[PDB]
Amino acid sequence: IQMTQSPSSLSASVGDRVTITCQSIKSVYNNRLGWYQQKPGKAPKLLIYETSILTSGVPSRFSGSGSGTDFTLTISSLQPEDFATYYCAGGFDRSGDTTFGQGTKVEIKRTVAAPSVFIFPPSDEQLKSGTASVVCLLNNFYPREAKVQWKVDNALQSGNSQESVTEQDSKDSTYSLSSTLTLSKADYEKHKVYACEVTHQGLSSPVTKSFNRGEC
Amino acid sequence: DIQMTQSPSSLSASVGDRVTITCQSIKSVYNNRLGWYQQKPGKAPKLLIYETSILTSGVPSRFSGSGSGTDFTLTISSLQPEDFATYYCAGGFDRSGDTTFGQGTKVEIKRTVAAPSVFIFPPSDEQLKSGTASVVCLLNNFYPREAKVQWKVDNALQSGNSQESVTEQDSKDSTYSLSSTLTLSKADYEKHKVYACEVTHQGLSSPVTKSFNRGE
Amino acid sequence: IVGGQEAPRSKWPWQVSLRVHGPYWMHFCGGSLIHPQWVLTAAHCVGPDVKDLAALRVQLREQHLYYQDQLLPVSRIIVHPQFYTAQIGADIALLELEEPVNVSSHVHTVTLPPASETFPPGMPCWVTGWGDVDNDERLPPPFPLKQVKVPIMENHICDAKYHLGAYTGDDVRIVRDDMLCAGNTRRDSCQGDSGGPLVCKVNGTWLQAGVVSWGEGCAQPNRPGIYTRVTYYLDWIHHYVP
Amino acid sequence: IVGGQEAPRSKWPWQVSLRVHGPYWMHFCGGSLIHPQWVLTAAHCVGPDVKDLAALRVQLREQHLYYQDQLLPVSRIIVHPQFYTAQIGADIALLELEEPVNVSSHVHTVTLPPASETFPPGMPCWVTGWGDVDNDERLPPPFPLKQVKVPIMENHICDAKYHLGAYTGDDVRIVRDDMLCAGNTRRDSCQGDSGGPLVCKVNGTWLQAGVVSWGEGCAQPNRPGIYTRVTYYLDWIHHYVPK
Amino acid sequence: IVGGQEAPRSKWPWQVSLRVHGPYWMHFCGGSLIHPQWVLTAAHCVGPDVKDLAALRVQLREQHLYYQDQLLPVSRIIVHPQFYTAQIGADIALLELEEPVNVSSHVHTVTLPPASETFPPGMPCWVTGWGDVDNDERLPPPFPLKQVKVPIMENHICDAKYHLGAYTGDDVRIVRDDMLCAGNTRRDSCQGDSGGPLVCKVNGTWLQAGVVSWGEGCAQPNRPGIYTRVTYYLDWIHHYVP
Amino acid sequence: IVGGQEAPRSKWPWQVSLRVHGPYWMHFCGGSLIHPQWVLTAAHCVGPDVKDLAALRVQLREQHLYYQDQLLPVSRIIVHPQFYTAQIGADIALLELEEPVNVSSHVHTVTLPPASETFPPGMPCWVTGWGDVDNDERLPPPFPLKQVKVPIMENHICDAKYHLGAYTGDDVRIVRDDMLCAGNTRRDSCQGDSGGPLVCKVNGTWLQAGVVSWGEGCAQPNRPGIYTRVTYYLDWIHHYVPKK
Amino acid sequence: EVQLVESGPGLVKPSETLSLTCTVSRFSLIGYAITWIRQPPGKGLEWIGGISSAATTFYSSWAKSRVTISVDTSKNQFSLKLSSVTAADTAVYYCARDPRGYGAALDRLDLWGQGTLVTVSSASTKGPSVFPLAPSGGTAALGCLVKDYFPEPVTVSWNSGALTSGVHTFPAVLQSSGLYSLSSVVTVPSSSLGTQTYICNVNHKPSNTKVDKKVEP
Amino acid sequence: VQLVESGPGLVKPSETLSLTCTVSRFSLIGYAITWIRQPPGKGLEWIGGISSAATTFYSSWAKSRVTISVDTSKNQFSLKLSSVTAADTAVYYCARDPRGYGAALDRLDLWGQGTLVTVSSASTKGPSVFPLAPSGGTAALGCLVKDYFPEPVTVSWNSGALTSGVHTFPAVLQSSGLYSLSSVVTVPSSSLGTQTYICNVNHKPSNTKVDKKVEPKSC
Ligand SMILES: *C[C@@](*)(O)[C@H](CCCNC(N)=[NH2+])NC(=O)CNC(=O)[C@@H](N)CCC(=O)O
Ligand SMILES: *C[C@@](*)(O)[C@H](CCCNC(N)=[NH2+])NC(=O)CNC(=O)[C@@H](N)CCC(=O)O
Ligand SMILES: *C[C@@](*)(O)[C@H](CCCNC(N)=[NH2+])NC(=O)CNC(=O)[C@@H](N)CCC(=O)O
Ligand SMILES: *C[C@@](*)(O)[C@H](CCCNC(N)=[NH2+])NC(=O)CNC(=O)[C@@H](N)CCC(=O)O
Ligand SMILES: [Ca+2]
Ligand SMILES: [Ca+2]
Ligand SMILES: [Ca+2]
Repeated sequence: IQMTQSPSSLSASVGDRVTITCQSIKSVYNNRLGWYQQKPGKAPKLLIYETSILTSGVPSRFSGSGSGTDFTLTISSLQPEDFATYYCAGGFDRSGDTTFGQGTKVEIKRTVAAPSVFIFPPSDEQLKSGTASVVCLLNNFYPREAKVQWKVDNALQSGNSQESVTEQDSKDSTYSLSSTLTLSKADYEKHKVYACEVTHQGLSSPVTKSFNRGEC
Repeated sequence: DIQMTQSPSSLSASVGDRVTITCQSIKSVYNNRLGWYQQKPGKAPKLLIYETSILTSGVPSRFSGSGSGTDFTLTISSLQPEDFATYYCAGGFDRSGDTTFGQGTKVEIKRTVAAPSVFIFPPSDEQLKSGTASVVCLLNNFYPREAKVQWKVDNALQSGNSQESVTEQDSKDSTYSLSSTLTLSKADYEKHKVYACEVTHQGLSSPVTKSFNRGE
Repeated sequence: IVGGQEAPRSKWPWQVSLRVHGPYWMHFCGGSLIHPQWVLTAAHCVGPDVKDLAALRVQLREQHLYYQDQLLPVSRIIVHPQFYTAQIGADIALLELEEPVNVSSHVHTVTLPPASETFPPGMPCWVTGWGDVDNDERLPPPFPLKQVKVPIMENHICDAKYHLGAYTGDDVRIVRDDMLCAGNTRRDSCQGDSGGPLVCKVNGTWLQAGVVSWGEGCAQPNRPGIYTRVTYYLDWIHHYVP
Repeated sequence: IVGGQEAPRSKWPWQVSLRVHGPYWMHFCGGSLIHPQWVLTAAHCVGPDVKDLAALRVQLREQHLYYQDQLLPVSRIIVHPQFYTAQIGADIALLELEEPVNVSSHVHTVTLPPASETFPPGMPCWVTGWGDVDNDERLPPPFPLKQVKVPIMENHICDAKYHLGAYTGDDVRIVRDDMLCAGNTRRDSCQGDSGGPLVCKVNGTWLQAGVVSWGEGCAQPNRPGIYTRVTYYLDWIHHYVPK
Repeated sequence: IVGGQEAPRSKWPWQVSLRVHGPYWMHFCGGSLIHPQWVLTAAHCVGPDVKDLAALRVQLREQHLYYQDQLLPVSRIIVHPQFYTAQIGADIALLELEEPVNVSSHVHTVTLPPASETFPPGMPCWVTGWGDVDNDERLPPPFPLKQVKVPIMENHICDAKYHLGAYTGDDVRIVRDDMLCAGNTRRDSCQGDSGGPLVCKVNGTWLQAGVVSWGEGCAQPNRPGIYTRVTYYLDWIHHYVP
Repeated sequence: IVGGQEAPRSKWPWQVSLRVHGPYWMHFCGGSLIHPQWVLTAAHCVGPDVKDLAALRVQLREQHLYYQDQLLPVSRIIVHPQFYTAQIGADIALLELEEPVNVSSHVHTVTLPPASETFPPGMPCWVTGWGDVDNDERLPPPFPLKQVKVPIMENHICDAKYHLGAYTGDDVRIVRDDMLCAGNTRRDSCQGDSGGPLVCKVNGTWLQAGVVSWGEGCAQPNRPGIYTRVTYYLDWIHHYVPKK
Repeated sequence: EVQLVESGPGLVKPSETLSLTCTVSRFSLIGYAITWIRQPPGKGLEWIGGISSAATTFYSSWAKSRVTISVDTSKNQFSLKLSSVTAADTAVYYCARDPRGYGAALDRLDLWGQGTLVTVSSASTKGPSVFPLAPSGGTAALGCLVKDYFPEPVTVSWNSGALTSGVHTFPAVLQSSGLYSLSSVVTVPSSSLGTQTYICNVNHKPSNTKVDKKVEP
Repeated sequence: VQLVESGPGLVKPSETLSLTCTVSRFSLIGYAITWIRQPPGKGLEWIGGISSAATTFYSSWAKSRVTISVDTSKNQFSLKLSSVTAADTAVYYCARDPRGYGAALDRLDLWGQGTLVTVSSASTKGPSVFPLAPSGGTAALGCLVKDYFPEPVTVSWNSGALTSGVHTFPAVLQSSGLYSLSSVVTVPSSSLGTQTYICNVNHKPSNTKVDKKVEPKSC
């Protein structure tokens, strides 16, 4: 690949002008440079083609500019729906020298929102099937960047928990994340307090959520 | 005259709920001459249904019209946040002037309780040059509309000095914003120091008080 | 109108023009004022498919189309229930106007005949309209209302003519009893004339004998123009029209 | 043909194209080889008016129109005596070819059904032709023969659909007993398909159930295509065509 | 006329409508009465090929086409010798009428400008005609004469616009010095408006600035209407017209 | 092609058909393969307005249109900068194909002439195409490639003919020096033939003399077919197309 | 793309006659009917009258005496004239089209105008005085107080249309003075203050006033 | 206009994944189809394409192990990728170049919906749904959608009726080689014990539909 997108990711407020640049060392063949918008769990969409031509139906806030080795996608007034991964793609010849750019993730900017930390003990049906799966829910927060730790009888656990993060909501622009510590029911049945410690930008002093074992 | 009755005069429903607005007349409608209008605040009414049941092109299938003679019904199978508006039926009984509108039905979205964001604004130095002064208390994005704002000038309760105005329910998050403006003479504004607005809402466990010290 | 001349300003005060929305309210059929609140036309003009009334207007007797227009709204379309196609029959319809017309010297109603009236050959009959001047030949601007004296032919004679140079069995009736024949190769009605009147002078009065329905081509050999026999549908007409 | 795809070279060997003189022998209707000396078509293609045979030729099963033409002369046109218009009924005709066709693998006859055959819904039926691809939309060059699987609808059901958004009284029959219904808004026959066959598989054999006749528009809501019920006219066909 | 409204009965008394024989004397171009015996039109209307004068008539200022027609015969067609095509230039012609017109309040001549007149942007200019209302869209019945106020654009500005979205070299002139530009995407002349006048008010008098000539489409982006610059051909006009 | 017959399968291997998207890739102009990566056509086919290449394909020599198509994509359109309209002149264009054609017995290039070549009357020339058979008369299906032997006329003679029954001054030139005349009332090219070749046999070799450009009507009295004189634009053609 | 436009004076003195015009841009309306509807503030829709396809006027129960509706085909306009106006006539005036060209219909008003506010008052037009609602770590609120103007309406934008999210222009309140006051607020991050410029664009069409005020902490 | 990718969702390693790009009620004669893939969480990668003139062009990698073809009679395009590894697990897309190029990427106007191809020795499995039981104002509750194969799983609440506050997290591959997820929802504490919560989990690859009824406990 010879298509350098800059930045790799950006965050902007609604109504802001957004500029994503696509640059190459070799010059583009015949204005052969297009821009794609990929919304999560969807096929990319062609927005701009042949450098500057806009696909019919695509809003006028999207424009393409440039020539040779330097190109730019512009979003004059960023809308909440515009969050996606934008990829440029170009051609240098007619026989195989075409690539995609690494992509740029565009994210909508909002105010800092502290998370709401929730600990969930393993359901009795899962314990009856021989597994202990602890869930530490984190809910509606900005930014995504948060730290979760799992303490079992005050002993800090390592590589036995698995986090998972949702995308950016077009309603409140926040995220949510699921830390899930898994162990056997036998390993469960030998410890009292199961604690989850959460550290965020909105958290002045961390929030610890904990429970004492069993179906008490 | 006016002889068409809509029932109810106003309703509140959650998103996805089936909504039924009935239009009744004593005289029978002329030639299926019964239409339904949707009026979003500060906009011209929109024709949704015409000739009892015919749907205007582009209007969502969630809107349907039914009935005959003297009894008619507008149905919203799955109420959406944007569906917030005043709905009016309108009919014809003859071809020479016997046509009226129904009294209208205000449809309001129900959603989870939301607490306001309280803000206070001291009178501008620009305004203090003239004889009048205005203190503004803002209550941002809450549910339901009901809320009470109290003015405490050096802890003393204020009466007949303030005026409040509510925004129409948001098309997207279904919340409200309220502004309470206290108006005082420059002479009385100088007589006091502690200016505060005490807000009592359903979404607040204890009343939120926002204040400022004069000459800061 | 195939053959014939431009009508005088005075003549045919009952003549109407049916209009369809578009770049302009274009003429597409004719009809007759039979009551200050009713128009008599052909069902094929407005059917068998249900039509949006927003797309239709009526224009009262004027010499030329579009120059002095005052388009009248229609409140109801009543197509004969037995109507599907012109050749099958029952090609008759009524239009109820939203407002009653103020009758005068230039604009007034046509008399319908008694049921006993047969309209035999020899009868002085005239057909009027703003339709095609010949096959696939439109009436050119300034669009004058045209008139033509047409000869009445008996149904069996006409039916026999319709079989000449046709594979249809002689025992198979083409010209039906609710139909009437008039015209020749020089004088006839054409496309755009439909709904329009076929009027005959009966003891000093003009009676609408027929409604322009169909025919094979326009003024074709052995193919006289076919009209809906008004006598056949009098009871239906008068169920709605006072 | 509205909807459907291009037919394989093998399929529909009975399919014929009716031609009319002009700057070229242009296609105007379809038909089916029902006997080595007879082609079955719709009467409206060749009537009710008497036609000069100098102006007509038959073209046997080929993949595309005009590319590999061998035009066959017609010696006689036999239009059903009861025919005047498609909506009235008896829209059936026979063409006697001046020379018999020597039947092969690519060119052979279609089987006519017994009188007892009803052709109820569920039946796998196909209609074929070189006519319009949509309303007022001609089949583009290279003019491939098209095929579409059409659903059979009962006459009373079809007749009820025909009355929806029509002033015609419910007691007034539109779909007559000599007619058959097939199609929907996605699959249908169109202008230029007329005279062409509607064939259904009945116990491992293709039988011609109908002849493309009429319909309001092409693949229109509540307007299925109307075909001539071949069973209705078997006695008439076999008065001319050897059993 | 693309954009603009129907002209009042009073306005544009010099406006003529050129006719061609057929099912009727149909409108095909406009022109202006510049003398009681002369009409000024576009050469492309009547050339470069020699035309039979039997096939041509002139119709003086009337509100609607074909209603109150009184067709005038033409005795001579004088096409500028330098004319071959509109884009090449010299798209100007004169028609000598067989009889002189009796000038009045509703029918009189247009003033031609002095050679010194430049017609710069800002000038209040109007173009009039019975031509197409939009691209491939005819003027519907009752055929009213239409008028539109068009903005004057400088030749180099206009020529630069004509090169936008075109392969033609920038050094290759499209808008020639015998041509004039007026119009935008909302206001313009169209097919059937050719020959007609582009008049501008200069010190309280209407002067014919241009003749409707050509353009790419009708009221298209970066394609203003091109008119023949009347000043350029004054000497030629006055060799024939008194 | 007005007059003339259907071309044999062998003849005119350089003949191309330009197509336009729609209900089918319809024929609208012709052209000639002058290089395995280049096609020579008339500018009016593809200009003066800028065209979307998505809407264009090239079809190599085949006997009939649409029956055995293999549509080739175009990568570049090069219209002569001096081109605005056919009557003005410079009605010449080049299409660069996205892929080079593998030349054969049925599909190969036409030879361009030397600059010194004048193409005087008498020469045995032929024009080929799938365009109109007469005025406002389309080539009927199965769309065979048509050929017609056309007589070459000198520019001044042709110019004089073009003035007969025209108001245009005799001193005003109609047939320009970058143009060539060929045809009569029985033999001629027509609408849809544009961009197609006018080839003449010069010392046992077929040279493309001209490119179908314009004319008043089709095979009209005193109106011969006007073609772009290929010699006039050789230097421009060879600025893009490899000499060999 | 089809538009109906109401035009006319926003302020009418009592006893006088309000004159409104309904115009139709880039579209003719020969076979159509135009009806006039009004809507008192906070109240519902009321029919005034209408003109048919055949230029026939139909007027409601009330009004018959004091209302006149007409057509100027040459201007592509419809008129409404309401004589001897009182504060009871203060409403939003709408013109709508019946595509059947009826004149006395109401059940199929497909196209509507934008609506025009007509205020019946002896009071004179007054331009507003715009004052800043100055901002106070995380979130910050800021606005504009549009005090003492007359009549309604006043339109408030921020950064000339550029700032739309978080903007709340409140409905106007009639004060003791008989003048309107209004506030337009906006929520922004506290981090963006001093780095970003916030200007409210107040527009009072009745007095031809446009004020642009920069809000500062 | 629609392009549709068809083919096996699960391919065992060393085997060959065969995909087809179909075209519904649209010509496609003068056009080109290119194949693109997108590894989970990664970006777009070009495989290769076929031109308007049936000419194949393949990327730097792939060349050796990839075959693209056309069946005009079927209106289909094929993709055949031999000797597959877990590195080939991606979402496969077919897109159209309206210029009919074959080796372009800059003007892929029409795209298919995408087809997930998972390269694994593992077999298909239904999920096991477990309740995340709630607990004075606002309460949180959810569902644990453990051990299944392959992707995807669709989670709704009260059969579509509850949409607000719902957060279904992205799936995670476990040591077992079996994916798992969760789905959380915030409700008022007042509504518990009066409102019955049901999470309706749907695994189309195994045809499984589980409705777990979330209720409160005691510790
Ligand atoms: C609907 C009405 O305008 C026409 C005119 C009737 C023709 N009159 C005479 N005298 N020939 N009615 C129809 O077109 C009804 N259908 C038919 O006439 C068809 N048989 C032929 C239609 C045609 O040739 O366009
Ligand atoms: C004669 C033949 O080409 C056509 C094909 C039958 C139409 N098929 C379906 N499924 N609709 N037959 C006709 O066109 C017979 N006449 C009619 O269909 C008329 N009712 C209207 C024709 C039209 O809408 O163009
Ligand atoms: C001769 C006259 O009717 C027309 C009208 C001039 C068009 N005016 C504007 N503003 N476009 N003149 C022509 O038709 C001369 N030929 C052309 O204009 C061609 N370039 C365009 C032909 C076309 O698109 O029909
Ligand atoms: C563009 C191309 O397909 C045609 C064909 C050339 C016509 N050949 C002969 N010998 N007449 N080129 C044009 O149509 C260029 N324009 C003209 O020739 C015009 N003067 C008239 C077009 C017409 O008569 O329709
Ligand atoms: Ca006809
Ligand atoms: Ca049709
Ligand atoms: Ca021509």
